[PDB]
Amino acid sequence: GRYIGPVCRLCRREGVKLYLKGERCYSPKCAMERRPYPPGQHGQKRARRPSDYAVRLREKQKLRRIYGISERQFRNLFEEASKKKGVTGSVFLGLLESRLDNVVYRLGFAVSRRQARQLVRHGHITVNGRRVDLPSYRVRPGDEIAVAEKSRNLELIRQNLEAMKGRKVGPWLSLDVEGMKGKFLRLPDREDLALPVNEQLVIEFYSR
Amino acid sequence: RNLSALKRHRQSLKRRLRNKAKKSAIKTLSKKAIQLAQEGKAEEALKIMRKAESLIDKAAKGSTLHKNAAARRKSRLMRKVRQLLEAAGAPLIGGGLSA
Amino acid sequence: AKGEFVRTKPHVNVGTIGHVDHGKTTLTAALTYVAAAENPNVINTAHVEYETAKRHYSHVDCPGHADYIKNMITGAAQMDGAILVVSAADGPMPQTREHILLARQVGVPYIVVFMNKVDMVDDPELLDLVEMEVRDLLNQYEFPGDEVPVIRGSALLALEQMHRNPKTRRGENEWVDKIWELLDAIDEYIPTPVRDVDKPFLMPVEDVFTITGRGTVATGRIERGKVKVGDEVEIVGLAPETRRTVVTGVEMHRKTLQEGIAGDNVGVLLRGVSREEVERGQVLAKPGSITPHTKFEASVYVLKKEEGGRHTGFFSGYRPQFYFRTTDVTGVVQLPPGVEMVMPGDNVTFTVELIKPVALEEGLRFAIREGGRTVGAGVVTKILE
Amino acid sequence: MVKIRLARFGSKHNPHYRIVVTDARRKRDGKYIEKIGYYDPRKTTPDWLKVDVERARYWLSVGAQPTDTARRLLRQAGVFRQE
RNA sequence: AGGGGCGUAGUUCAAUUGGUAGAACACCGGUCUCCAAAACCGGGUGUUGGGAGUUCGAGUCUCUCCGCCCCUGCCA
RNA sequence: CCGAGGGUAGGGCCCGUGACUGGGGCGAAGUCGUAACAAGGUAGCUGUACCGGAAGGUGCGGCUGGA
RNA sequence: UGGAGAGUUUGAUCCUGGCUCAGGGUGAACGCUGGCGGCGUGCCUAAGACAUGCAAGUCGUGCGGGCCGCGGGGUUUUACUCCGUGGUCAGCGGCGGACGGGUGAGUAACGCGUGGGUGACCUACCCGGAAGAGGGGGACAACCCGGGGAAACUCGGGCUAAUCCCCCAUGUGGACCCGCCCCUUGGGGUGUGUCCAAAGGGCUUUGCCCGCUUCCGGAUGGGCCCGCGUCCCAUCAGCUAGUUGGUGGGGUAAUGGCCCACCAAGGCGACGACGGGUAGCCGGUCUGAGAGGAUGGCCGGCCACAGGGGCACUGAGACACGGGCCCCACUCCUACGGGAGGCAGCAGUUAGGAAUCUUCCGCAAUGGGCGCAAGCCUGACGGAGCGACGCCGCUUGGAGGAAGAAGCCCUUCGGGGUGUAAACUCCUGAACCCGGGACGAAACCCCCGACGAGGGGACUGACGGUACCGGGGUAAUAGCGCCGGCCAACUCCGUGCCAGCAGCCGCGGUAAUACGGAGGGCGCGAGCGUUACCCGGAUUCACUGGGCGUAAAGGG
Ligand SMILES: C/C=C\C=C\[C@@H]1O[C@](O)([C@H](CC)C(=O)NC/C=C/C=C(\C)[C@@H](OC)[C@@H](C)[C@@H]2O[C@H](/C=C/C=C/C=C(\C)C(=O)c3c(O)cc[nH]c3=O)[C@H](O)[C@@H]2O)[C@H](O)[C@H](O)C1(C)C
Ligand SMILES: Nc1nc2c(ncn2[C@@H]2O[C@H](COP(=O)(O)OP(=O)(O)O)[C@@H](O)[C@H]2O)c(=O)[nH]1
Repeated sequence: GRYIGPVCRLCRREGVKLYLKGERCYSPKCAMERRPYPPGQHGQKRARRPSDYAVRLREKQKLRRIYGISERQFRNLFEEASKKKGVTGSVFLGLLESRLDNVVYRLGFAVSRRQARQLVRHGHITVNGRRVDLPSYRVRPGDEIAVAEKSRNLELIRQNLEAMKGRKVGPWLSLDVEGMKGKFLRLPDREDLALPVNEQLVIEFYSR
Repeated sequence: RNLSALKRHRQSLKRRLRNKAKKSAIKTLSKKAIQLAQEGKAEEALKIMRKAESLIDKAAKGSTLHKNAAARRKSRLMRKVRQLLEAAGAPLIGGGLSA
Repeated sequence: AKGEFVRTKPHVNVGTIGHVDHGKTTLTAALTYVAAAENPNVINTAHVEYETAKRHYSHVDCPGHADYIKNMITGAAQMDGAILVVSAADGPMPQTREHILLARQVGVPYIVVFMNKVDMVDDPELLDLVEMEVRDLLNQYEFPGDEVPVIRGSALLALEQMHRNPKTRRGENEWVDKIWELLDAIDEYIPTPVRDVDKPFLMPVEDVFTITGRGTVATGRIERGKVKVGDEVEIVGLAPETRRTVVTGVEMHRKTLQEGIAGDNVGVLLRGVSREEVERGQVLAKPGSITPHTKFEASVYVLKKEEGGRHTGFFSGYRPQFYFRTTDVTGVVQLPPGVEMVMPGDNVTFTVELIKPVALEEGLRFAIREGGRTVGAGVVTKILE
Repeated sequence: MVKIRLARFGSKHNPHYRIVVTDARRKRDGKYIEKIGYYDPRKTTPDWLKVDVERARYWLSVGAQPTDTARRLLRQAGVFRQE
């Protein structure tokens, strides 16, 4: 179930800095900022020209690890992302952004991704009226994500909701900071998502 | 230890006897009819074949022969008899046949 | 065509003993015919039953005889009182001796006696001698042989006089009567124990059967708590691992039971289980209660030669057999250093490693035998594995 | 004879019958002469009972005994109203 | 559950007058070699199935116990 | 009259099995030789025929995938 | 809107070619591990044998009784109990037990698929139409009595009722022979002769409701027949006497050698007859770029079977799963002369097996049979149970937290790694607790309106005190494979061609990223591996899409 374990252990390995912890992973010590190398006993020696396979693996893991989505879903959602008319490149990336908890994280609310999930698994999060608790819930157009009321007074929801004053949300989401709402104006775009991932490879890895 | 479907059996045997007789009749009564039809009894022949043609449609009333079954038995009778009486006969007293 | 069983009278089960042939088995037959008059309406241990107008009795008639000891034990390990049978011909017989020292090896409180084959060669001193022999023997094994009900009354006589007619009340037979003498010598003097029902559940398994059109049935002597139709249970002990099942049958002497309580020898039809999966020895308990183990330290006392046991003692590495609830599993013996010298009548503690998983729970006594002779008994202390 | 019954479709605890004309002898969920409608008994949607008047009526006019409850729905659909 | 068998080196087998248990071929160990095979020296390498009993001494003679084979057992 | 089945008798197909026997495949370090690969020490291969512990040899004809 | 290739023959190379791997799939089983839920799904083998209970009945508004509880004495009391009347046992009579449910044994075949034919037919109940329903007679049960009998039950005498049976009439019409006409395989009209109908039951009573009879038509469901399609062996090549056709018969709802006499000698076969093997067919399912290949379990349609086997009776329909007759084998009862059964219906047992579930609750819904109706029956069905068997959703926490505790492992003894991982700080609240708590159920039926239309009224929930909702609320499981190359992942020690690994190539003979353990890593996660089988890759049976001088392959 959703990994759970040494994550700023993958900020490493994938060698492409990751902030799955948020605050710290954002500090002068993303773990990455002290060891730009993979873990293990070796981790700092010549590296064989990674095979054509390896690259794709790493590209995929880069992405999948970047959400916490466990393979099964990851790869599953991928297939849906295939039949759907269009470029799998956009689509998929888009269908990865439609992930409730994700958006949660995408719209402040939670410092990081792994945290945004729990907010969902406890009710704290709410949609177009009625609340929801499935991290897999897929957001659709014109739907706002609101915090619950019992929470609004919680020490956490505060500080986290504060970091919004000043900072602007992604070009496909709004935000009633005082009224914790913000809608999902439209599926995000390749460019809007500045992710250290080369989707086109992650795609090739599922061909074989 | 049992079930009451036996009602259907006893019953079975009963009417299995009812048309068993109605049937054997039509037969023994059809034969004699023609068994004369070649002799030349004309009049008497059409007499029996007339009783024959009755007993056939009769059985046709219940679950014994029903429709066409009876109609066939008749056609062959009103056939054999006739086809016979033309071997020197001429249909006396208008029996069931119609010339 | 089955017919329920309904409670009224308390319940205490018992069985016969005494040297082979003497008088049991045939006598056991009698006791049934008798309490069958004015109630109710109308090689291998044989459970049967019968009830006095005062109490409910479950009767176990171990075939006796030598060779048949392991099987014998599991019998007097479940009965509250033994009917020591003796014939008014031969007297205190060897097996009558062995079916005695055992009783004291299993606790068995109080032992009613009974002189059988009475209608044979009268003799002044004899009938008054035999009864003297016995008691002189019961105290020879520390029993209340002096205050023991010694009824006389050759039972076959009772039987064949009840075979002519299945109906006869008390007094009407100078031969029946001599039966009720035992049916009142037992009714009285033989207590009625207290089986903890507040406790979980447990039931050693005696025999296992397969009732056609139903499945496997396991008969045993309830230990603690109780069990009614539809209760889950763990078959702890012996085999791969503790399997689980839902009791779907409980019957007392072939009569539907509603919730057999402790001290009730009932047959439990388990849901979805094969006769190969259920062995003797193992246990039926409350799911979560007890666990299979093979390494344990037990406080043991090794009998003295004069007390029956060994007379040469032993060292570490000796492999005797161990008796728990209803079976005999073998075990390797390992001593806590320097304890190497373990002689007779000594009292110490070491560790055993059984070659077969068994339901052990600390607080459970057992019994070490070997070469035909209880070498010593003890109790489970800490459990290693 | 030829009835106008309800055939059960949809998943467990989620029934969805299909108003249909079938020989009274067929399995209720087996092959049928002609569907003329559906009915969601739990509504869960504005449209939970549509029927095909033109056909419902035709069958009734050639001998198609409806079900106690099947009839109730043709009724509610407005098949027997004559004005 | 109860009877009766059967269990010795690595295998097939000999000692059953109660007396450290050998016989053959194997394998093991050295030497030569990379390492073997071969050759040459050198070796019983065994839980006598376990554990106890009697006995001065048990493969043998008692009992019990493990596995296996055979026979008879076994409806709450 | 027909007729399930039973009975006598004799055929066909297939399967299992049989003292003994034929060759076959496989199997670290057995025995005999030396046919072939370099005119492989008699160019090789070949159909057939006779012969020989064994490879094989010789006859007749053929091939070059030999000089 | 759709196609990826790698390892392996050599000192090396190119080609040919086989083997092998990476991808999906499954009614799965086996290993380690296993928390929740939903939806699916679960004897693939012995079509082996089966305890026990239940799987089909219902109408008294068809008819006469038995018996019991009650109008309450028939006369005046227990005389002729006539009957009032709700019931309950069986009989009579009707409709249903031929559908639903099970299984895949048989079958290579018009069995199935697909398209048609029937001037060669049938169809209970249900619609629309026409015409009827007049007289009469009679039996057998039930019951009374007698008899044999272990029983299952049976024989005999005699009452009695009907919508049971039969006779006459009626003849809208229908059936049949012969004639005529239309039409064309037996269809439609017509004339003379002959032949054929029928039942009453309840009411709220010259009228309704339910029945009945005859014909015509509608529906639906069928029978039969025909073209094309439908596996392996040709080391199987010839097969055929009811055989192929005819005529006249019997038979049937109907065609037909389906069956029968008589007659004629035919029919079929390399376009694969006959025979042997295997197998139920299909919609579809898996795989594939596609063409194909494989398959036919769940669900849906058709077929066939009901311990093995033969036959018929009733009937609209069966040669009949829980009907019958008989043989057989097996198992059981027996008062030894005769009786009994057939889970491939649902649960369950045992056997076989690598392996496949509860003797569950409810007719509340849907569907069915019978009833005017109330309603009764219904292991069809609606649910519940068990099993990670599969899919899908969810959990084991989140945010802080050290140039970095300990322990374990490496080390060029500086240190490096496991690792923000822990500890530690706050923060949320799976479970559990208390309260509340469904939808699925609206008509049958009743009342106003005519028992029509339309409006209103009442009863009814197995799953369940479940889902779900409100409040309260504890940091709360992790495993399995792999890390030489293919293929993501490397070091130390142990061992020393041993022990062992191994899908292919191959690893081990004293410095082994390959054996075994550890640290570390990679992958996937309530799972993860393994075995078996199908497709792919395999343009490796090549239609799409290959070949034959020397690689297999040109026939003398
Ligand atoms: C013994 C077999 C199975 C036991 C099973 C279990 O035992 C128990 O664990 C039991 C718990 C205490 C147990 O451990 N039993 C295990 C033991 C228990 C021992 C207890 C009590 C004693 O006390 C020291 C007790 C007998 C004591 O001995 C004395 C007798 C001495 C006799 C000497 C022999 C003499 C003359 C003789 O002629 C003789 C002979 O008899 C046999 C052979 N050849 C002879 O020549 C006296 O009678 C005393 O009373 C439980 O009861 C369990 O529930 C169980 C029944 C399952
Ligand atoms: N006359 C008589 N015979 C008896 C009596 N008890 C037993 N028997 C007979 O003697 C033998 C007893 O053996 P059994 O009943 O088996 O006793 P068990 O062997 O001790 O169980 C049998 O033959 C019995 O019939 C008795 O009291 N009187």
